[PDB]
Amino acid sequence: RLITEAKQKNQFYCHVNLLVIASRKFSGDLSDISKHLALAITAMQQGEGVCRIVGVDLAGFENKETRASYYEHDFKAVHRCGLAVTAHAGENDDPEGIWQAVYSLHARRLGHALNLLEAP
Amino acid sequence: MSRVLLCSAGHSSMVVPEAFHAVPEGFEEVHVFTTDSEKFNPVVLNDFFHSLPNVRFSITKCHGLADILNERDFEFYQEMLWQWYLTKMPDNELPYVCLSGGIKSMSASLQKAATLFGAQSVFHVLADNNPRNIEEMFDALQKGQIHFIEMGYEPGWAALRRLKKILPINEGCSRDNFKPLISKSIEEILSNTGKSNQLPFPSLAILPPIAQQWLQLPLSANDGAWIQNLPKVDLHCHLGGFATSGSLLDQVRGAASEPDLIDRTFSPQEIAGWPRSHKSISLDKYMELGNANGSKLLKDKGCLIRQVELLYQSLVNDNVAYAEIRCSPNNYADKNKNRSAWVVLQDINDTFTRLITEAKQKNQFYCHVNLLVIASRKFSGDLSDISKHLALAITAMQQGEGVCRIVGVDLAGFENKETRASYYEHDFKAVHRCGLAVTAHAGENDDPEGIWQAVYSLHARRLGHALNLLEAPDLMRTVIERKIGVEMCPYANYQIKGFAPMPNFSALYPLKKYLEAGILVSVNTDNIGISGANLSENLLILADLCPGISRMDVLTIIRNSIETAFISHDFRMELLKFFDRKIYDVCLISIKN
Amino acid sequence: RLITEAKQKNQFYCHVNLLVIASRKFSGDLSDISKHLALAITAMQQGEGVCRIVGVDLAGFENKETRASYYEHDFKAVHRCGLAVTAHAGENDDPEGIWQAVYSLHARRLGHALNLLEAP
Ligand SMILES: [Mg+2]
Repeated sequence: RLITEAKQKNQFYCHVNLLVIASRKFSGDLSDISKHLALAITAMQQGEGVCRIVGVDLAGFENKETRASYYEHDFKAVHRCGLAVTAHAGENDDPEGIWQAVYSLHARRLGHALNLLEAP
Repeated sequence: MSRVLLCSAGHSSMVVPEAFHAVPEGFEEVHVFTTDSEKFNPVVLNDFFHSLPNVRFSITKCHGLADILNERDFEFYQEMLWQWYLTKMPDNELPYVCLSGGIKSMSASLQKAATLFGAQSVFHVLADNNPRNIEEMFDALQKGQIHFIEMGYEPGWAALRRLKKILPINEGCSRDNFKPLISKSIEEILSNTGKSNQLPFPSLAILPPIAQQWLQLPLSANDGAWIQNLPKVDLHCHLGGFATSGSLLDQVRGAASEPDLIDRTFSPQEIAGWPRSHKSISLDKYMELGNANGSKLLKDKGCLIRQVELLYQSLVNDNVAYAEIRCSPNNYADKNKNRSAWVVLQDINDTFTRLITEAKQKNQFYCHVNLLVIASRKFSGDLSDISKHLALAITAMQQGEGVCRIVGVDLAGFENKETRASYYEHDFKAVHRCGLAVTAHAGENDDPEGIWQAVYSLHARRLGHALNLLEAPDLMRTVIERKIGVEMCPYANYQIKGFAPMPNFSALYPLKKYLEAGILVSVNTDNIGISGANLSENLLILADLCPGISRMDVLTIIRNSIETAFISHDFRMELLKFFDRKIYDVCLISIKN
Repeated sequence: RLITEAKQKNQFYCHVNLLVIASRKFSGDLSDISKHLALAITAMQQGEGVCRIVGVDLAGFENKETRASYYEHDFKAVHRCGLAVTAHAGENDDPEGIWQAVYSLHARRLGHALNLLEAP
């Protein structure tokens, strides 16, 4: 509604898309990730409307043994259905974690990762 | 260094002597165009210029016309004036041209001609008293009454000059036979963000707007010269198919170390109309046509070196600035002469390195070449050869130092579903971890699922052929968003599958769709010798395979080819810089023809 | 060259073959193991020469951090080309480590393992 109203005034507007973030909860119930992702695959199917869902965020791992390949069983779906993912392998993670994230999650983008220099 | 003065007049015949003194440095050549108006007296200008024999004066009269009255008179005058401007043009330097004489029509036409074909300094003569007697302009010059005004330098277009040879210099003619190529231009200038901001090579924004729209024109068969002069990139080329018949085959055979070990009795069977086949052919005969070469003849080391040198020379001849070659080191190895696959690859690497170094040392045009270790399927074929090839590629990359380098691996051969890419997904872990690149050829006749495994299990950055992608919309979506290049050979697929205008065919080339969708398509040659067509011919044939394609989609294709090559970043910047400068010069000089 | 010189004079000579040791790092540039394996395969592919490459060594810190349950899928490659593999699980190791070094790495030869008495 906001985008349509701004465009009707023919002034300068800002296109905006949402990315549903996976839960940052390793503890508690683990079905939260599944319901979040299944919500995403449904949300992308609205179709109409200037605004859209176009990807998910994979933040939620605490840089511990979780890494990013633990949740890998659940991500064969979003790529098959045409969505996108976004890792957040920043904080304090070794190069191996970013490597396995980018080569199993196949993240089109990547969050932070400031210490990438030490891994040519 | 002589300037040519061009002028025209309808009632003021005396502007030329005034314009003669525009610059105190002295003017050399003056030429005037005028209709058949009986009012004009050339005698006054003749006696004025007889005072300076060093200046050569030409009087050109528009035969059959005295004044513009209607459409036909205007177009006739315009054609003859353009022909005269083309004829009197100095072949090196832009001229000095004035347009004070003549009514608005001739002045505007001369101004448009100058803006098209260029002029060193176009200007206007400002006469306050409009002198009629000979002495008066000299008096004004002494006083300073006569004023000269110019709007600035006007380069015009760089290379449209060989039209004076395209149209022979002929003075005896009429308006019945004129050339509507300038009106064809006029129509093309603004006839048609499909092509506005799709401009690659940001230096492409410097050419005059006539060029900036000329590139948008549909491609034609007569574009061979520009395509040949255009630097190109080939990313899917099989070395085992460069020399297949004729002079190349004779040369490679004669350079063999052991002539007795080769046979000169078998030749591939000719196909009527080859390369433009009238009937689609199966794959088996396509590989059979290359039976004269391959492994039965390339085992010899001298044959290897001769073939590599000949291929490099042909690539340089085709103005190719960068290419990646596909070679099977194991297919040419021979343990009897201690010719291992590694030895073959090392020989090919040193040969290419020496060739490119020699070419660069003389500061000539050199085609940078990188290798591709094809992991031949070998359906059963002692399947450990796959791991052998992977290890060989890994260690070849690990060799490291050098200018010519192995950059990736390719898997192909026996494309049928029995040898799909859903088998060796577990072996490719090491080759991907060490740092190599992956290419997977699949999709000519395979299911729409094998591509998904290839892109998402092997993480292949390039897809061979995949001609049937148009029937899998989700595959289009994922390929487009993941920025996965598609290398695809026009003429080879035309000969194998068949597309319009193939007789008794309805299937159309999915190229144009692949471009407008946004797939990073890169045109390649596959097997030069078997197909009998280089990169230039492959680009040229697109006008028949994909009608309505423009001359700028090929530039976008080449940009995609640069983007999808498994190369380092800094080398990419250097390649883009050199390539865009070269393209700019090529399009500045091209349409001359 | 040395063995050929020794044999040409008809004197006692010592035939020797080389083993490529896959040095254990487990800290950085983990692709070094794959590089070593590829180098060993290409080295044995030389074929000619009385002195050649016959096997690889899985030496290094034989602790639990680098047991045999890590790279067996990559060792499928070296085993495909008919190359012998020598393991080393003899210092500060438990019986199950020796066990799946034998049965997953399929080490045709085993190193050390002094405490094999306690595992009948
Ligand atoms: Mg091919």
